[PDB]
Amino acid sequence: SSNFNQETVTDIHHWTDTLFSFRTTRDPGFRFQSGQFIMMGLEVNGKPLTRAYSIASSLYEDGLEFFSIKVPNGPLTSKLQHLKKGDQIIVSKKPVGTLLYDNLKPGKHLWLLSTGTGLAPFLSIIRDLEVYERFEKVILVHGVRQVAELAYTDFISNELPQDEFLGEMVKNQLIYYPTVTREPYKTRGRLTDLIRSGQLFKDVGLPEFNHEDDRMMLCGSPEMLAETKQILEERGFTEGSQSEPGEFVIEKAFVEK
Ligand SMILES: Cc1cc2nc3c(=O)[nH]c(=O)nc-3n(C[C@H](O)[C@H](O)[C@H](O)COP(=O)(O)OP(=O)(O)OC[C@H]3O[C@@H](n4cnc5c(N)ncnc54)[C@H](O)[C@@H]3O)c2cc1C
Ligand SMILES: NC(=O)c1ccc[n+]([C@@H]2O[C@H](COP(=O)([O-])OP(=O)(O)OC[C@H]3O[C@@H](n4cnc5c(N)ncnc54)[C@H](OP(=O)(O)O)[C@@H]3O)[C@@H](O)[C@H]2O)c1
Repeated sequence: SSNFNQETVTDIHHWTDTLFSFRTTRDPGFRFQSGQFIMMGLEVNGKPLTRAYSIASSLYEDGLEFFSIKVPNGPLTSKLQHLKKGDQIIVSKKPVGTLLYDNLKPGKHLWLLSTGTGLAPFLSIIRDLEVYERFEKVILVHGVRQVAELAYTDFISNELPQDEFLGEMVKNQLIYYPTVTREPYKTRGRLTDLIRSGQLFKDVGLPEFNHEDDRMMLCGSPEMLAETKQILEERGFTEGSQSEPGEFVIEKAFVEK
């Protein structure tokens, strides 16, 4: 109103029939921290129709980016799927979220554990110089059902290591670990199963989580997150907050409404 900026769509790409990304302009007033979410959506019948969305773009990029589900009868995404370049969206002005470095004690390895659209905030974090200064390795796990749901997989593997500003840090420090559950692919499984078997650690070449070295951000389905939270706490890791830095922090990629 006043609670929103209007932005224009500058590009759009559909990954699958349930996943798409788009880029927009960015109001010069807008600021956020990598990992945060805002309310995004459309003016519908002169009223805002908005939903929580992670900001997928890099923190000082002159533009915004969203990585979105398409839910066929979802009030927002049943509309938002039909976006075209030039269309208007609205974006709220007060970012929030728990996916923040300072909610974590200092460490050596940051594991970004995601399913589905829960990759979104991590697309911002892995484009933040700050993360590479704070952590010697950043391990991005992205778990999906189908190989075509590995949104950004060519960008992450092939383009991002060539970035002028981030490329050498990414070549040296980012370990990208896509995994698929329901189609043939070189890496298969749920990240829960891959942690319990030890397979994750063997494949990325790092030791099993330890209290001194390893920190985690989790973003994905409620079920993944409840199960992975139990895994980490059984291993002695504690949830961080702003008042008390811990070893992991959690954000839902969506809620079952
Ligand atoms: C902190 C937070 C951040 C979020 N960030 C994102 C984001 O970056 N991208 C995004 O696409 N959504 C994200 N969501 C989900 C988003 O808020 C909306 O639910 C989504 O835009 C769909 O809106 P809708 O009105 O079409 O359907 P809704 O009525 O909101 O959702 C209906 C149902 O669709 C399913 N659902 C909704 N969102 C998702 C999803 N992302 N993945 C899988 N299933 C889903 C659930 O079954 C849900 O009950 C986030 C939610 C939270 C709480
Ligand atoms: N938390 C929930 O309530 C939840 C969870 C998943 C799906 N869904 C339903 O399915 C739709 C799509 O969900 P989605 O975007 O999460 O996509 P999805 O394609 O259902 O799942 C994404 C990836 O997460 C894995 N996964 C599922 N449960 C997990 C767990 N407990 N721990 C670790 N990984 C797990 C999946 O493995 P598998 O192939 O083995 O399932 C898959 O590889 C939702 O909109 C909703 O209707 C709900």
